[PDB]
Amino acid sequence: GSQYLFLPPNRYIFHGAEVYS
Amino acid sequence: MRKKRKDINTIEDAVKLLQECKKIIVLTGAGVSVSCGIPDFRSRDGIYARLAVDFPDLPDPQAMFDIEYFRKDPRPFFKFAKEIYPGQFQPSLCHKFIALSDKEGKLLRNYTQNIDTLEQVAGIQRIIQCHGSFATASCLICKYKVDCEAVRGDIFNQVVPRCPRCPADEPLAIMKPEIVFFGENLPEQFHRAMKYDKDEVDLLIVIGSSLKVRPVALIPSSIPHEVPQILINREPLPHLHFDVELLGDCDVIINELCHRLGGEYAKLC
Ligand SMILES: [Zn+2]
Repeated sequence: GSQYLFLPPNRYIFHGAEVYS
Repeated sequence: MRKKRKDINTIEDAVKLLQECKKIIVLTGAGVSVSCGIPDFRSRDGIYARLAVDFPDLPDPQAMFDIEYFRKDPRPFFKFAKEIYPGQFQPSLCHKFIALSDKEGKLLRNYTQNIDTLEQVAGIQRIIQCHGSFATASCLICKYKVDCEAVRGDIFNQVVPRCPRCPADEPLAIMKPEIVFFGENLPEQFHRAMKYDKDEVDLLIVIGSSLKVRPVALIPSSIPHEVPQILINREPLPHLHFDVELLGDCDVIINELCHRLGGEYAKLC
């Protein structure tokens, strides 16, 4: 099992994600 | 333009789709090979740096994939070919996942941009290498075809692999691995596959590609809008409308999916 962040309605942030602004 | 399906959102939804769909198309990019320990070959510092001291004629890394430069001096390409040649690197978890899905018959087609040929090593049979691969080698003149193994000896010993059919006094009678060089056209096999696979696919999965380069980039927009599209990538792709966005390292996300799938997939961890 792995840790993740759920961003509604359809986005999942796992280890190694590259989301910026 | 495809609108995002409102009824497909969660990772549970993607897991169910992975369980129920039986004709899956998987688009893979560089992201499924980043853990295989392959030195880059598209910039500096890359393999170009070590090749600059040996072959001072190379203007850029792109030159080893140019057919005109290849005719003048094919040596720097074959030194690159020796470093990436099949059998030197282990396929990642993503490859094993695709290979298992093909063994279970759930894989319609794996379209890849990579030329590392790790798909053949992993045992994936239903592949389409849009930028070509080292799977086969072909003479520049008489177009004689040989298997990957038939030119392994020469490439390993840094001797330019020759064609056995063409005259021995022929300069350009050399076996070039079927990598799509600059200017060249996509293999006929690709377009026949895409033409009919698009009306056959029930699930589209993108793994580790930014989908910015052709022809793989055009695939998600050419399939029927009702077909679910799952993105497995480190960065989101704003220029597309994926139903499920699984963002993060591809090996990590695939490992999570294998855990949720159970069965033979779980044994891949
Ligand atoms: Zn020949």
